[PDB]
Amino acid sequence: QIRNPMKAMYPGTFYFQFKNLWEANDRNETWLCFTVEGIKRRSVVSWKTGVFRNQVDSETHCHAERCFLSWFCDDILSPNTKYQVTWYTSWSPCPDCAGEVAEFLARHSNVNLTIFTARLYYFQYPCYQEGLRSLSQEGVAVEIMDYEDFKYCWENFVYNDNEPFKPWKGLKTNFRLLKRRLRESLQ
Ligand SMILES: [Zn+2]
Repeated sequence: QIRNPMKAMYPGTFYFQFKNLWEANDRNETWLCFTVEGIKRRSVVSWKTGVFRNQVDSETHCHAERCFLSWFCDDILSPNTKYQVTWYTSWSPCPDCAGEVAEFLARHSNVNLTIFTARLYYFQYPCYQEGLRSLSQEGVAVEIMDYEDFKYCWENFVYNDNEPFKPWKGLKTNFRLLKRRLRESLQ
C-alpha cells in the first residue's frame, strides 16, 4: 500500500478538473473529494476530509475510488459506529469500481454513501450505465454536482485563499443536461 489522502486542492487544479462543460477531451484524471463522519449515538467524531486522484487508464484499478476504499479500511474503521461517506468525483465511477463499492458496502453494514459527480464518464456504453444503475440498486445516492456542490467543494477541498467560489459559463445548463441524462439512465 502507498496511498494517503491529500488534504486539499489548488484553485487552478479544481477549476480545471471539475469543469462540467463538455470538455470530454483533455480531462484525463479522476479526482475524488470526500467527507467521513462517525456517529456514536450522540453524533461525535470522527470527521475527516481529503482528496484522492487517479490517472484514467495508466494505471487502472488502483483507481481513485479503490484508493479511498483501501485507505478507509485500515486507517479509519471503527467497530459499531454509523458512518456517512460523501464523494465528489470529477468523473463517474467505472463499473469495476462501482462493483467493488457494492462489495465493500455489504461487508460494512454500518456505512452509508452518497456520490456527487461533475461529469458522467463513458456514458454511451452500457457497462458504465449499469455500474451506476447497480449503485442505485445497492442503495447509493448518485447525484450530479449542482451550484451549491461546486461551492461546497471550494469551501472544503480547495486552498481558496479566502476568495469566494466563482462559477464558469454554462455551469447551470451543463448541470441540467447531465441531470436529465442521469435521470433517464437510472429510471
Ligand atoms: Zn474506476
